[PDB]
Amino acid sequence: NIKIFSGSSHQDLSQKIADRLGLELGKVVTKKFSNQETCVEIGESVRGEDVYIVQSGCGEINDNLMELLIMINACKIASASRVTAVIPCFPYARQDKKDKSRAPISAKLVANMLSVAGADHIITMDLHASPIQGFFDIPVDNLYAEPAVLKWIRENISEWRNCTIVSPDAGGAKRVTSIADRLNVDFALIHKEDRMVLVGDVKDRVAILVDDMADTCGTICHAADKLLSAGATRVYAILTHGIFSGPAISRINNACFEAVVVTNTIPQEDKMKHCSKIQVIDISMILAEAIRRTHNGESVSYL
Amino acid sequence: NIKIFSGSSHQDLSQKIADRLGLELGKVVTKKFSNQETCVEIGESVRGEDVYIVQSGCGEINDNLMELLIMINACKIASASRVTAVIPCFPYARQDKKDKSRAPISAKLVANMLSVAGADHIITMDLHASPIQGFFDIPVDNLYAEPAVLKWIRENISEWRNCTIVSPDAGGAKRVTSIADRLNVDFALIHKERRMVLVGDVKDRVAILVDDMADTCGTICHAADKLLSAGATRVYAILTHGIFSGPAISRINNACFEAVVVTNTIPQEDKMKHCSKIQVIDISMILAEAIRRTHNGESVSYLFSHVP
Amino acid sequence: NIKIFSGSSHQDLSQKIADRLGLELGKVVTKKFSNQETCVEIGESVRGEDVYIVQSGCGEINDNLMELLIMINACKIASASRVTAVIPCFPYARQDKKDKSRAPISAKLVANMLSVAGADHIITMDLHASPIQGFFDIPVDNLYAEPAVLKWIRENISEWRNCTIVSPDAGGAKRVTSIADRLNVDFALIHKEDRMVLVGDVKDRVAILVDDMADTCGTICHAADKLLSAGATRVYAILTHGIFSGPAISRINNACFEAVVVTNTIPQEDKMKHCSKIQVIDISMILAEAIRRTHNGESVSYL
Amino acid sequence: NIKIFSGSSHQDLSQKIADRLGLELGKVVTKKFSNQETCVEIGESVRGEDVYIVQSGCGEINDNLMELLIMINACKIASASRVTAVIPCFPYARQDKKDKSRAPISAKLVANMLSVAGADHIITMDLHASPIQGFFDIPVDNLYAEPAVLKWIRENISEWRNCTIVSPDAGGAKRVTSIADRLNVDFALIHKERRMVLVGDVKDRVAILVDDMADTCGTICHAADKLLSAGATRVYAILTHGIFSGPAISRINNACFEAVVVTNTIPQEDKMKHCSKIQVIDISMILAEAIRRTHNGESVSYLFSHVP
Amino acid sequence: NIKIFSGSSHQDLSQKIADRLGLELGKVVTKKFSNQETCVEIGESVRGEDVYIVQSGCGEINDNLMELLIMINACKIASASRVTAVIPCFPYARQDKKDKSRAPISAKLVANMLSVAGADHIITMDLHASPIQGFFDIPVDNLYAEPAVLKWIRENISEWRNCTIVSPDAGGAKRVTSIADRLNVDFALIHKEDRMVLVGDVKDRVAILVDDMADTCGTICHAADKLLSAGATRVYAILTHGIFSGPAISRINNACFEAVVVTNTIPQEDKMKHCSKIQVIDISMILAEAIRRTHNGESVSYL
Amino acid sequence: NIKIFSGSSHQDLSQKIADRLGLELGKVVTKKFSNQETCVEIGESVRGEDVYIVQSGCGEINDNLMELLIMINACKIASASRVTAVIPCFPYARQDKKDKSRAPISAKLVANMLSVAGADHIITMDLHASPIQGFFDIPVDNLYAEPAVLKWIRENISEWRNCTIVSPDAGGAKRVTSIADRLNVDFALIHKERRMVLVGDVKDRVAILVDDMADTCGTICHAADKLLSAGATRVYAILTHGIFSGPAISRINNACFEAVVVTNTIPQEDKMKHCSKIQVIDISMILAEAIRRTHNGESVSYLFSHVP
Repeated sequence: NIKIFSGSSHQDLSQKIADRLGLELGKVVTKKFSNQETCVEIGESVRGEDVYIVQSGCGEINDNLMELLIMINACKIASASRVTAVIPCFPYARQDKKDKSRAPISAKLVANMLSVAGADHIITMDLHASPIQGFFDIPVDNLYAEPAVLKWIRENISEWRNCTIVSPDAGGAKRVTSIADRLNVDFALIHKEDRMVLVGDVKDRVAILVDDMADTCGTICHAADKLLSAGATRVYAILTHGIFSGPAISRINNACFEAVVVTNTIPQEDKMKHCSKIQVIDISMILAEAIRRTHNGESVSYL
Repeated sequence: NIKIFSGSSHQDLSQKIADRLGLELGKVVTKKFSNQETCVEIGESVRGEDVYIVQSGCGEINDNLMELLIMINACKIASASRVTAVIPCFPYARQDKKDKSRAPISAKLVANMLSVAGADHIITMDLHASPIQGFFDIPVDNLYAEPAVLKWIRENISEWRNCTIVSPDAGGAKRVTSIADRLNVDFALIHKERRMVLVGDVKDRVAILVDDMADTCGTICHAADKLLSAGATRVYAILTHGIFSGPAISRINNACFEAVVVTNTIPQEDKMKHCSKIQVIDISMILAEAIRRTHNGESVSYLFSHVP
Repeated sequence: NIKIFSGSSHQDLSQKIADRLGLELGKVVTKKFSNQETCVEIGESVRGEDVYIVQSGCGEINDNLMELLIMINACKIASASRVTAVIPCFPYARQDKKDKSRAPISAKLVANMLSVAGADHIITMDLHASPIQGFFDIPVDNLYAEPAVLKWIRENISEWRNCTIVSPDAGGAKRVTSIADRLNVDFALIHKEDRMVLVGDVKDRVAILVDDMADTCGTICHAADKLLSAGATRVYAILTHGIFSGPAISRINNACFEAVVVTNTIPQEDKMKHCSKIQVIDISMILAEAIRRTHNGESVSYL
Repeated sequence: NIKIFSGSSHQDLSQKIADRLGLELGKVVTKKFSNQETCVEIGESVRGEDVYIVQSGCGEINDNLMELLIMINACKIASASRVTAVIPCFPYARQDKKDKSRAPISAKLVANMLSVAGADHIITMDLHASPIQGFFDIPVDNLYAEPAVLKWIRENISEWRNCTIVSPDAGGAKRVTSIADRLNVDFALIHKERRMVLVGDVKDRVAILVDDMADTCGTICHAADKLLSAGATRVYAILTHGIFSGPAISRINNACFEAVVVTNTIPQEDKMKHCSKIQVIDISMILAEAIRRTHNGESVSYLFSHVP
Repeated sequence: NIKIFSGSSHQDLSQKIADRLGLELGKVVTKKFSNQETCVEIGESVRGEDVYIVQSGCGEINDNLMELLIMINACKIASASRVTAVIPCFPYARQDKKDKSRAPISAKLVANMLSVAGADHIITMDLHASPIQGFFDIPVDNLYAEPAVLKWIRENISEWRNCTIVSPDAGGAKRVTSIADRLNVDFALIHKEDRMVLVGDVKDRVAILVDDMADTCGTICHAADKLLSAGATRVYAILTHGIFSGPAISRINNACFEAVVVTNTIPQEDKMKHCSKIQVIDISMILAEAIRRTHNGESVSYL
Repeated sequence: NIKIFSGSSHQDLSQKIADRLGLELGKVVTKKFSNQETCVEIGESVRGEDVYIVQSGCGEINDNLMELLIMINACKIASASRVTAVIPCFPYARQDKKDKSRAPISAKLVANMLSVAGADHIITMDLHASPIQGFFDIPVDNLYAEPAVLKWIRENISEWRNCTIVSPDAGGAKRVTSIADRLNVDFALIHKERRMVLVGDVKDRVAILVDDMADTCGTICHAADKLLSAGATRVYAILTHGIFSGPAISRINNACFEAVVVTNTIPQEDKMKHCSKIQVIDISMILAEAIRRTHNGESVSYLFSHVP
């Protein structure tokens, strides 16, 4: 009854999920015309089946979006019983408000686009902001990296019991306080004035920069510099969604971090090779467990 | 062309907005069925008219929301050209994410209800979480009370050049930082773990608590003690939406605030008889300016930093 | 597979339904913030389940509506397989037309609101007017009190075989003729001119005022006075939905009725104590039987 | 700005309405594919124009409805500003509730079909059941023929001050009572059990049967006998929509009516050649006034008691 | 679980389908009021059932459309689990574009109408043009007469291996080339200038006019005349959907055709009697097989 | 009232259209997040304005489509009166039917995406398959490049009175026949079986290949050889949309075309540096005329046979 397809050139998260549920990825012919046009063909019957599509991540976010949507549509009009988008890293997630601008709410657009394409259900992990669940009318099961992040800090940072979790921006206070509370450590927060400012006890104690995602690393790199000026013993970088394009990769190595943790929502294989301090948290079991429980009607709230 | 209406019998902000535009409020025949059903009649044509309905700060949120929905419908099926719901204090705004609970996202529900009732446009002020514009498909104008607040601090607080803007929770950091920056001053941040912890310098500085709303004032009072504990000279509380239900008035009067400042999105006339500390920023002109501009197609974003 | 929640402070109709199907009401935490805001939390997994919500009836119709809608939404975005609103007394049912006014069609609003909230199906009893089924695009199963009303008249009114069923208004002719036809008795009808008018043989015969609902009782009380002036032996009052607020309760006792029948669509417990002539028809078996048959795909048309 | 069109070839009411507004009917190229498919062409731009399409009383309801739907679509995808379907006699109106049967609510279906075809507005007259405005989300103007009827009774019936307004069924009580009250006279009510039973005094009074429509006239003729049986001096029948299909003309001519009065929502030109009793109230001005007002944004509710 | 209703006076295709699946057509009371108004009543419970409606074809296309839609709606609001429209001959299919006119896209209207009425799925055969699948948001399973047409040409036309398949219009090139390719024969095409023009080798070889549908036959009759002037040995006429109204019937007999093949998407029984050269391809097994496989979640792509 | 915007940085057709209407392009602040996310800002009010957004021929179709969608949304939630997406070359148009495959109908998907993003209207040119207007519910204006093509043939080809209009495939017959008829000349038809087969006379005639687009030019080059094989004097290729990706420029330069003619729906400035054969029909005036007319409510269908 259950069927899993991968949505890209990228099949390393998708294949990991299918193995854990004892399945083979669905047979799909995906091609790109010389004029950049995406061609997708479901090479099997998905009729009456419970279909799951895991998004790709070749670095290009529009191509990945379009193939995601094309696949959901291809499956819907082929009488799939239910289509879920399994999108650990929600595209355009930053654009969830106008921000004192004539700016799009692109997160709401993408939700409208996922809905109109045919999606009946969304599985995602650690949304930038949580109200993006409210952009959909369909059920959204948003998973948390929180348990997986906490487990790493406890098992890798030795001097954690008296460390400090730090937000790289103003709009990250909620997330770092929560991480701090569970570990009974202190928290701090950075705000770029541009001169950077720090608020919270960081002197002679392990500092861990936890954030949802870093693109150019420009913010998180200067965040490490500041923390070291403020006298933190050592510094870390936890980034659930690791986009890491352009100057980021090199910026991290010239940076002082003892370790830079990520989750394989975006494949670090080619970049782990160009940076040794990086470590990946496997989020496939969490995604596989959330697919089985969704298909069986079992509680995902435990996860 | 323009036509303003009010909800229930709490017609003060509506009248204030109506006054500033040189208009009368439109006639509504509205009593409640002893059954608790609301009956509305629109006592005049709205055919091809640019209608504005102002949500009433009476005090029963489900009654108010229902009446606002009923009036939006009445005008839409009476062939109004456009119905704009002017909702200074957006109901159920605090319920905008499931929050690792199995809860409804009530903000989205109210957004869907407003939409199907026939609403074409939204005018609102300082959404608890701004991302609520994303809960609609029709355009939303989210007005900032920030400018009006900054103007109040500059003239009512002498030590404003050296004060500290404080967030009572961790979800108000993006709000306190931007205010501190426009005044070019320090910011602080209180986080209640469940004890309050403060991060940022407030020693020998006036501290100004900034929030979107105050409801039982439990948090804002324990934050006043905390700030004065940490070396704050004096504590101000500034709220956009002042609900002050339950023990809040008892919370405010015994609290060590110099002053508690609220806009008149929720009426404060009675609450100032029982509480001297409460001062009111008049927002009616910002709302009036927003309606005028929406009608003439002129820039509403001009209000986002500039008090009319 | 089947799950039943109650929608209010009111759990006397809801618990009766759950007992009859051998169930416990679902665990739900409902709270009202000091600023009258409703907070609802489904304290269990409703995923893959066939969910039924029975509306509350603490006298307040907006609060009951909002919690009804909040619960349907809470269940829908928590991947409930199907949500039904079990609303014996359809809110705002009177407002099903403009009536030569710039008035809302609030019954259509409420239907739009129930739909947009997530409802897939509606169970209701004796709608004010029947076209309210046509306000929805989802299936509506409207049950009839008619069999339960007829059974009472036969088993309680001794001199029924030659009685007269009377409509308190002009727009009730259809309902009273039907009740009269099934019992092979005569019918009559009242119309307020305000001076009241009567049409139909009522002299020296049992009179039974049958209506869908009475709020202030103002109409139905003066209807009893008129019938007694026109010389009816004794007078009754059948009101499926008993709202009975404000002056109504006292108006009924100073009224001449031998009995005032209702159905427990709205709880009379506290008011039966303040009026002895009242009798309640239990509509729980009809609602419970209509839930089981809806869940099993069995015919409800028999009911 | 205004642009009126007609359906099929039954272009009399359309022309009458067009005449009263000083307009020509818009060019439509419309023949039927021998296959029974309808082909419509709009022989002119409607771009940014306020379009009105009048449903034709030709006589084949599914053909008429389809053509009305096709024309609404053509205008909408030709960038009309607004398309209003003017449907004097609303099709499938008698199917508005399931009725303890497993039947479709056809009224709602026609309402959904009109809506998705692209209709922005509805102008109609005396809906069999009024609650059909509730079957739409777009605004509906339900016109009353009542005023025109009352004016007809006052001048054509001398005994009107002492007559009795009769409902032929039990679903027409809310219609006969309101008419009786405006004339300040008695009302009666016939109920066919399945025999007719009459309640209310009609002795030595002119009796006036009032209905929304007449179709085979079975009911209205057995009601005429019944009334004269009960002591009625003479019987009139007044209908808003006069369909008169099947044996109705044979029913009318042998029936003891003094006169059978119908509006021209359904054409009566041929039916008066074969039946002398039939008199026509012209409704074209009420419809013309309704279109004019809808265009200028003036009060249409003025027509609800006042004949233009 | 499966239920089949016929949508008209016409029950010869519908009954053939039900027999092949071992079923009886659903009990339905359909009536037409003296004012041409359609009355339909589902004389049984369709609750929780997988419902299929096969359209009628009494020659009238609006009456058939309205009863089709009325039945889909009647079933949807009676809690049918799934409603499919089985419409071998898609109504208004010609009107799929404006054609340099202010013309309706009536095919899109009808799709909107089928959707809004309640349909969840469409089964159809050899659409005029294929993008009509794209007019729906629901799944559309469009079947092909191609295999059934090819089988007839091979088994009835003796000299086929060197014949020529001819399009009666310009917008039929795609269809005839495909038929020609599968049989390894040549193709030709006619275009009315009105003087007719021919392009493609037709001399002294069997000619077969293949088209989707002919109404007045005006085009296809003159197409036969031209082909005979151009010197084709014998001429045929393959028309999947045989509408054949007005002058068509007589035009075919005065025409020179050796045979005129059709499919019983539109009943030829009364007209086969008025023309002997006509032969019908039975499309009931294809429709019955497509219903069973849709209901069981099996592949229809094989068909 | 009118306001034109462009996509990405390919602002040539937008400027050309803007020039012909005596307007500047509206300010857009648009860089791409190194993450490949597009960020758009509308650097001016669009409140109550008739907005037009021109899809950019930059070359990355999913980026272009996304940016077009993002800009449509930005304008809609900034209370524009109307947003019209001007899409000369409609993306994913070749995917309009499943084609006995289990494929998406991408045309409909793009149509749904444009619709929910907030589009009120579509202006496009020569849809690969025209039936794409049927994929929308909002009005679509499908412009013909046909007139501009016919004008090009009449003046650039001397032998046009005796030429042959050729379809490179079998899906272009309804396009080549109508063109041949307006010039009153012969038509031909190439069908690649998978070898090309030609039907129709081309002996000692100039042959003109007519298509909706050219992409790798595989087909159009093998059709040129085929035509010259069959006795064609010389071969022209005329395309509305000239994409020329992959080996097309190598395909064109070695091919026996006299000339390859394209409209400027997709920019050709660079492609003419590398290929002399390529000539450009300017379509900007047809698009400018179409926008002007859409704004003033004047007939756009006038463009369907007549070059402005």
